[PDB]
Amino acid sequence: KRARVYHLTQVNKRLFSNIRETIPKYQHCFVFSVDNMRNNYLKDVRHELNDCRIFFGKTKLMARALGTTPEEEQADGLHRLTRYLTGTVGLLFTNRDPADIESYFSNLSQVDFARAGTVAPRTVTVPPGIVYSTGGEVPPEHDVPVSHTLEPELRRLGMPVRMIKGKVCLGEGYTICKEGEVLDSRQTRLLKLFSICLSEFKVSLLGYWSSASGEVTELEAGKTRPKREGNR
Repeated sequence: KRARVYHLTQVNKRLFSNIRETIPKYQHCFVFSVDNMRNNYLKDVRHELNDCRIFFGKTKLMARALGTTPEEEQADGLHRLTRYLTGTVGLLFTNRDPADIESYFSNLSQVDFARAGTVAPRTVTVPPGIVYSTGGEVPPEHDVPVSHTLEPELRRLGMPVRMIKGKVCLGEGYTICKEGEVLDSRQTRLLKLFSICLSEFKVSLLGYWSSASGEVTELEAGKTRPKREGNR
């Protein structure tokens, strides 16, 4: 019979240390917030910014790596940068000019199918009459009628569509979702069926610390964002 520590020791045979190793090597550390971060997108950002180091882990861990107080900070003034570390954020260490970083992320975007829980960025309404395969997302002349395969599926999901002259038809139109509404599983299913991508990957720079000054430069997105409250 063995003590738990024996068990733990045999099993015992990362982010915090990597961040601390990285701090001395870069002119700037940015905090960024992200919408619709996906593994592939992070890999692509890392590859394109191959001269930068990007961290995206537990926020509490990243904050402690940097140091949240003047006593614990790993570089002069760095504790003030930790004030941004709330919600879905990451760190970006770089020797690039801040305008270059701003330029890169202002143009960076990609779209995906929204998942349940996401807030709809816009209202989506399928127009009356013949139902097209993207439900009006694409102009009709560029689209094709929706497959009759989907007609009972569409009805199961709440759309009052009918069969008219061999084509799926509405009859006002049908609103799948309204702007600012939280999407549920039924709605995200309907959106995916029409190939409508309501989810957009987007990075916002909140602010950055600079080694040259030991000061934090606050950017617009960082101004109205809630700040970190110390845990201890």
